[PDB]
Amino acid sequence: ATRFASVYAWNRKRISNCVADYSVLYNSASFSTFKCYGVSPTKLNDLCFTNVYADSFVIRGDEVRQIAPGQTGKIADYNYKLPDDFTGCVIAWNSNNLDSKVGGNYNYLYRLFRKSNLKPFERDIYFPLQSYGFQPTNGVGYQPYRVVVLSFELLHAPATVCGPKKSTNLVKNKCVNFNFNGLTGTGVLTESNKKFLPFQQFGRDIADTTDAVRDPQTLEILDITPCSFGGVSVITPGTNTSNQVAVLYQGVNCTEV
Amino acid sequence: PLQSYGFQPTNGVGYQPYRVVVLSFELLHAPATVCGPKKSTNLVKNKCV
Amino acid sequence: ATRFASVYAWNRKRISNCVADYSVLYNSASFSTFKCYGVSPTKLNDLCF
Amino acid sequence: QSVLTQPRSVSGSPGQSVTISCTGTSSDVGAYNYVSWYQQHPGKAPKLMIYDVSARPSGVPDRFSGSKSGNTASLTISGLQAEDEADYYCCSYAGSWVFGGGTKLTVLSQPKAAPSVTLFPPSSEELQANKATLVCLISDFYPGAVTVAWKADSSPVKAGVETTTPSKQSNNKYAASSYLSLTPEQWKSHRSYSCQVTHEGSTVEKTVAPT
Amino acid sequence: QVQLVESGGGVVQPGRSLRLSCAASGFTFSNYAIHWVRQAPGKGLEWVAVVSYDGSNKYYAESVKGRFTISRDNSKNTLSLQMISLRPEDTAVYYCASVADTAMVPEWYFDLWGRGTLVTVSSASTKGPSVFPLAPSSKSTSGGTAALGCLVKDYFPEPVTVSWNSGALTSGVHTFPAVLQSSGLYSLSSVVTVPSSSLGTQTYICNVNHKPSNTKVDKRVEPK
Ligand SMILES: *[C@@H]1O[C@H](CO)[C@@H](O)[C@H](O)[C@H]1NC(C)=O
Ligand SMILES: *[C@@H]1O[C@H](CO)[C@@H](O)[C@H](O)[C@H]1NC(C)=O
Ligand SMILES: *[C@@H]1O[C@H](CO)[C@@H](O)[C@H](O)[C@H]1NC(C)=O
Repeated sequence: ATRFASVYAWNRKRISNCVADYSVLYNSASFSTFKCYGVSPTKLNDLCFTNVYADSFVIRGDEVRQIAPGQTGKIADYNYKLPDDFTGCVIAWNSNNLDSKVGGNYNYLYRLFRKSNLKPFERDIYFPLQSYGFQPTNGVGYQPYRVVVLSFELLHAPATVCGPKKSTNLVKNKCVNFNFNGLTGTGVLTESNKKFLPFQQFGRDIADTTDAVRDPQTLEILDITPCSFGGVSVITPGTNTSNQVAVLYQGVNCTEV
Repeated sequence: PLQSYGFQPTNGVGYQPYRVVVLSFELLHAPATVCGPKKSTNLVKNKCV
Repeated sequence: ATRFASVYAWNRKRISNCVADYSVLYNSASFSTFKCYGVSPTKLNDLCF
Repeated sequence: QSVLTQPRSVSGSPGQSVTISCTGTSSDVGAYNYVSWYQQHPGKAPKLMIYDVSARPSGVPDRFSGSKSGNTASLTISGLQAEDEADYYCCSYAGSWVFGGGTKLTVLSQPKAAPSVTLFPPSSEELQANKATLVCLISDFYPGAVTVAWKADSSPVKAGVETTTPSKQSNNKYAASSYLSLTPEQWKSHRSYSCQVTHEGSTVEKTVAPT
Repeated sequence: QVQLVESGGGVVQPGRSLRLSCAASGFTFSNYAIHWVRQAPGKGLEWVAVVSYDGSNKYYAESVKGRFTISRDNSKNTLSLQMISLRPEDTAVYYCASVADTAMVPEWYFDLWGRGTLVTVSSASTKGPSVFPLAPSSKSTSGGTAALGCLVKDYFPEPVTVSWNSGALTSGVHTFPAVLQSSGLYSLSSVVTVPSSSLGTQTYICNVNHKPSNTKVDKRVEPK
């Protein structure tokens, strides 16, 4: 983009209903830092998401030490705040023709005075508002950097944001390795006798596992059963008689060995 | 064992000098005499506070 | 202070019998980093030493 | 467009104000706000004085000032000092860096001197050597700004022109020279050739004959 | 000290190649763009090229594309300018042009300059001058003042010393600095101002000496 928003007044671009491509943002070497908190930084492709908030502003370069969640600082307690249980990625890279320019860059402002601390994800709108002079034979962390915030929320909703992978035809009555919007797991799948409400996605048990999903492109509902297992037990006489054995499978019948 | 450093503002940031100060407190294990600008409030008895 | 101590012969000044005011020292911005260990820098105004 | 239009020289009294234009195009000047001004001492590198026409960088005195409307920038230097006497250059960057034509600021320190022009025909020994060089000589002029205009009986000739940039002579005025290289067949074809100079708007014309 | 030191200049022939460079000190060279801006002696300014730190984005001028190649090394804080197919209009003082740190000035403007080096693309060799007597016109306006001289033409290199009547003629002598034509040669002019009533008795000889070519031509200046 041509012009961004300030750390005083920032910009919130709500992003939904599109196919993401994080890898092209990952492999391109145009970034000073790439720190994904709560999610592994290369596993960005496989998990499918509900809502995306693109949050862009600019900052003093040493204050990328203070952009971390939980970390205190004059941007953290006054200007821009993350929760402690934040997940997502913050990406910052240098700006020496990008946001650095002459005229100062006094379009972008920072508030240094406030009489309290902040609520996370808040935009607040002596005189408390100032704008830096970007001069690096002082700090090269007194340079402005393009910082961006990719906040995520984990799956509890209709997921609509994920990457470039290709789906496949399903199957039934065979233990497979499934994947639904990022939910992995094993087991067997069958048709649902259970009627389903037209706003949910997930059947969860008492035992905190998933028994019922719906295909995110087909309104059929499937039941999840973990494919059968059992204890392995051996019947034998003593070794001082023979070496013939007897094999016993616990709690499952012989049609599946 | 003792050597000196040259500190010009021409050198890079890693070579500039940095004024550093350490405030080592000893926590209360004895009568305290050092703390912030607060004001006391008058005590009460026989009421949970 | 206009002239400081070298690290070889570093200065230990001692503080007692006074009311601290760290908040004005915190709330002002002149410091590259302000880190505290075993203690959080916002909380010092509460304790008493 | 290709070269930004500037005045070739601006003469001003010391302590006064001068205004130097930087005329470009809509794709060069009026597109963005990125116009610069560059002071270059002779024998040295250039030096930045103005960004983004309004303001100044660090170390630049407030005597330098700019104004832009439409497609013409205007550097304004109030209180002319003798250290401002150098070459001036304006540059714009919309997609590419396009410099200006060049402007020699002349800080006046002595009264105005009109150029004495003496035009010579090429010699007969050169005409036997199948060559011809017209010799137009400029001397004793201040401020240091002349433009040589050759003429063939009414008409301007621009090809084959070699002219010296004005350098100092002994009595603090400047000296110059301009050469017109032609063939002997073009020399004996027309009637008269003229070398016109232009010094602070004043024109001194000398005319020779092939006879 | 923020400092840029050019290298690679010299005197080359047309049709050949050359590689220039510039070393940086005093500033983080990996975070700001350096440029080449060329200036012919006594002429205006002309930008050449630009290189990015990843080595992908480069922009050239219209008289630059297809011949000149800029590259940089962010680790050694130097660069290179590979130049092939050199023509004599490329003869200019070449500046590596970047920006320092202290300024708010970005990299697309021009604050931090270099000292420059000279690149000469020319095929001219050590040539002796041709001394041609500029004949005066005292035969029609006699009685006042006539101007006579001799034309020095087609020599290389600098200098040529001109004396008048073996140094005895001093008053009115003003030898001019030379021109630089397209062929790479030089041409000066020396004209003495004489009284017009002295051309029928006094013979005026200019003594043209070219020391790197060992050329001493004594030419007489007679009226037509
Ligand atoms: C997505 O898949 C569904 C299958 O339920 C189909 O109806 C729809 O046309 C598909 N959209 C595409 C391929 O863009
Ligand atoms: C058990 O094994 C030993 C050695 O193999 C043998 O001597 C003994 O007779 C065995 N016991 C019986 C009851 O066969
Ligand atoms: C396994 O499940 C029950 C329990 O023994 C049995 O009646 C059934 O026939 C077995 N399944 C198959 C496919 O034979």
